[PDB]
Amino acid sequence: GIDPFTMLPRLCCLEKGPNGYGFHLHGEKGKLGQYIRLVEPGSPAEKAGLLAGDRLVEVNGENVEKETHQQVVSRIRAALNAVRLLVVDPETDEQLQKLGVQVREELLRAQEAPGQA
Repeated sequence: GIDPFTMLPRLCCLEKGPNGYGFHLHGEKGKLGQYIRLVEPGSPAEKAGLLAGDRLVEVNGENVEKETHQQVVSRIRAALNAVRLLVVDPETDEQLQKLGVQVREELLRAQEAPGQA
């Protein structure tokens, strides 16, 4: 039997503290997405569940799957006191996308009957 879903994306809501959010975001050359480069131990970023390796899929509520470092930062600026980061394990993202499911948010919703229904 095949598992339709596995280790799905997570919208991580973290708050801006004395050191910002305590995470370093970078866009890998060759690729067209943003990834968690570093999580500063003791930051609210850890509390939200950010791990160095997760792919940034969405920011606050704006899709940044294919968006550039500058484009995401601009969306990050729209965070008043706290930012919502939608992230998923990079290997899983590609396989789940092959299933045609919108990893950005619809996946988190459609945990009830896999799909838009």
